[PDB]
Amino acid sequence: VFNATRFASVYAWNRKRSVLYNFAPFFAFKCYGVSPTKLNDLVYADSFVIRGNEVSQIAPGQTGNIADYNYKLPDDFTGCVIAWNSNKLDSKVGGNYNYLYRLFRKSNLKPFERDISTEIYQAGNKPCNGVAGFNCYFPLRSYGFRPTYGVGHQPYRVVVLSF
Amino acid sequence: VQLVQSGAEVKKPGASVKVSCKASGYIFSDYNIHWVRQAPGQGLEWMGWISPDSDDTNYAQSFQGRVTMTRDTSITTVYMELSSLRSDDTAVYFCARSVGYCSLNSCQRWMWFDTWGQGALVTVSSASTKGPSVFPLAPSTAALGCLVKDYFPEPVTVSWNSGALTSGVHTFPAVLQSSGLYSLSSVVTVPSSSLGTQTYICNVNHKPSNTKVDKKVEPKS
Amino acid sequence: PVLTQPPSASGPPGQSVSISCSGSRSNIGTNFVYWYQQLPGAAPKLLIYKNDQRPSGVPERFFGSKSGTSASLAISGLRSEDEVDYYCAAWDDSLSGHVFGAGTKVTVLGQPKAAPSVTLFPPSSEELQANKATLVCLISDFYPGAVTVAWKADSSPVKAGVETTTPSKQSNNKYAASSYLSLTPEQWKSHRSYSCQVTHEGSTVEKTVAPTE
Repeated sequence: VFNATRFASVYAWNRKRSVLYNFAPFFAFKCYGVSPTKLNDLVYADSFVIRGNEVSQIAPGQTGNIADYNYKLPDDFTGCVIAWNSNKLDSKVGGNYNYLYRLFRKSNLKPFERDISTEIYQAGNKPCNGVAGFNCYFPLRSYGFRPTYGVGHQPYRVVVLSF
Repeated sequence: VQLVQSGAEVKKPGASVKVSCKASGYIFSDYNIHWVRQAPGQGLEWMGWISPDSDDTNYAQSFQGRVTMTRDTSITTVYMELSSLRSDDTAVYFCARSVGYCSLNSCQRWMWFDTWGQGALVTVSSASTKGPSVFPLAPSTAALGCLVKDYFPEPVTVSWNSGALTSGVHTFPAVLQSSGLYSLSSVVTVPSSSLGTQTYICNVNHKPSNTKVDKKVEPKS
Repeated sequence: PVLTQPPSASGPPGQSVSISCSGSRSNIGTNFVYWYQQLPGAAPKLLIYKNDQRPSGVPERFFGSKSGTSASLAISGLRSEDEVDYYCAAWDDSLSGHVFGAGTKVTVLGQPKAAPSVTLFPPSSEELQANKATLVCLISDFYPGAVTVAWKADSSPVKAGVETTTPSKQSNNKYAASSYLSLTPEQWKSHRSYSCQVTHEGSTVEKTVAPTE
């Protein structure tokens, strides 16, 4: 799960049913209920990629954009999340359009639930069955990655260890 | 960014094609290489793309089990294999670089072909090559020329007195007969007085068979 | 499920010309559409992307927009460069492959009418030993380049053995083509005379050849 060459987008994430400190330095290694001094004295694998601004959105019970539309943790949680840098692996010149996210949806999701659909969103009164012009937009939008981006826009590969 | 394709060669049906293009002046691993064909007469047509960091060769539904596409990342080339080519596949072929890079299927909304290499077309028909023959044409101003038939493959050039008389020289289009061969004509227009003191010699050539027959034309009285 | 569009649009210089492109459910109105300009006999390049955007170096006079399941492209200013073929390119999800248009030809709106010139070249003596007889007939200096060449043998028209070439582009804004004939060497003396004529602008030009020079 950690050394996979291909990582899926956040809207359609992978679900997969030792020592973890032999990797790169970690931007966000925090845990809830259990501590890293208690995990070694102690399972699902859900992984996706998140831009550097909203890495803090992956948290139990807080609102936002990716934490309300794509993947969000319930208020009660015992597992935790590991975030780590990926700039020379998944960012390259010209952009990386493999990593999508969903922006528009009818309502927020149930916990631990994913949605893969390209039904065109409706934001008005006239029913747009298949026309994504004005007042009707495509759900999935892509956010590329270039080496000219700053410290808050790198694609951070991330994974949660649900217990 | 610069993309160079190979030349055009003769391919008898049932044989394979060697079409490829290289990448120069930029990082080859961070850009997809789509292929686009174009038969003369109608619009463009899509083939498939190469992800130059893995082995992902997606094709169209129509030519899913027909084409063969192979990456050779050592000398930054992209090879392509079509065996048993048919008469409808006579087309010019382009390889193009798309901005960005994706390997999924629901990622092509932001993919357009930025730069294009020059095309390389393929051939058909069982004619391998035949030695061209130049035939005399008598006058009947004045007009005289020399006709060549059963030449293959294209192109074949004509030149009059090593290009000394290029005024009035018209390069007629080639013709395709029912036998599958080609015939070419080239004539020059001259006035009605200077014929016997100007021996007009048309020099023809054929590069693959390396045959170039220079022939005099005699007026008939 | 292919894109459809008019094959050719013509306009006078002074105002713009509009190119329309209509698509299916999975071609236009669910995904972006791009416009490609093809130089004659070369590699086409991007002219419109992202439905309102252009690369640097493209002049600020090319306009494109879409409203429903169809898209429109407008070109303002037509003097010496935009007389080329345009293509409507978009992504398809139903076929899961890139799809293109048929091809739009743009023509702007002083050449005088010219009568065609035809010379029926007699056969030579070298073809006698080759067991072949091909009659050569050339046409040139005619406008427009839309002609039909017919062969008349004695007292009846002939259809078998005709060869017709597409008119080509000259250096003086002129079109020219050529016509041949498959014939046995014995049949050359077997007829009274052979005729090569062409229908151009309502003018049929008659040339006759005789085996006795």
